Amino acid sequence: AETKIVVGPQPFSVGEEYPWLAERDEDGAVVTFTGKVRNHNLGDSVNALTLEHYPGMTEKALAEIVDEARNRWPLGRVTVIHRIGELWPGDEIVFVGVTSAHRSSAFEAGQFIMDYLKTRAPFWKR
Amino acid sequence: AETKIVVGPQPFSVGEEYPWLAERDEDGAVVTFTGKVRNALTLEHYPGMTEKALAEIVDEARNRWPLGRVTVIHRIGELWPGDEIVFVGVTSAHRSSAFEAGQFIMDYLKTRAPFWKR
Ligand code: NA
Repeated sequence: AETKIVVGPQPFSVGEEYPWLAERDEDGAVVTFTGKVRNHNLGDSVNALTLEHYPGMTEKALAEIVDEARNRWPLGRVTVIHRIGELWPGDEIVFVGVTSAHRSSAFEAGQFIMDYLKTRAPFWKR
Repeated sequence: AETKIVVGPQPFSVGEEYPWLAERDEDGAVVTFTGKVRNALTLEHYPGMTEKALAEIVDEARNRWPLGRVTVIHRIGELWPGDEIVFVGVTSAHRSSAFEAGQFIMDYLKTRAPFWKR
């Protein structure tokens, strides 16, 4: 069961990520989450969200969240992508994909990974 | 917000369905589920009534959670291992809303919807 972890400034495309994620026949249940910049992430009028990461450490922390999810649920392929840089309301900034034999596992793991990425993975906002 | 409901034998592509599901800025959280076939399973449905039933299950979801766009697609006909047979796409501005609604639609679609094996 492969894991893909990428962090960078470029737009990602779910259509380009999904086929790898869902490739394996034994991965019968496929869950994705895409998170975009909200208008509440700003709240005032529109200036940009600027996100920075810590090269190496951010990806490590993401890797460790996925490992932890794999200790709790029987997961197949997992992808975690996080965009950084200057971002605006409506931009796709995070993608988590998880597979499993059971849908419950995929749903619960997908949520676990997002929850922990939001509270543990080191990013700096401004 | 709009609801897309499709039932038919044709393959779907998540990459083709996703941009519509995810178009609106207010729809800042996008959850999808895809179920695959785990010889030739033939899946049948109740023409008319199952589409109506999918529409009803989504409407009930909208009563419980603040959703934006939603897509439910289910395949019928001949199907083989590894074929993607069901796609449920739910959006919200809020993660727990979209995850709970996605799960609610799937549960009711695996225990109550009128699809069956021939
Ligand atoms: Na967008």
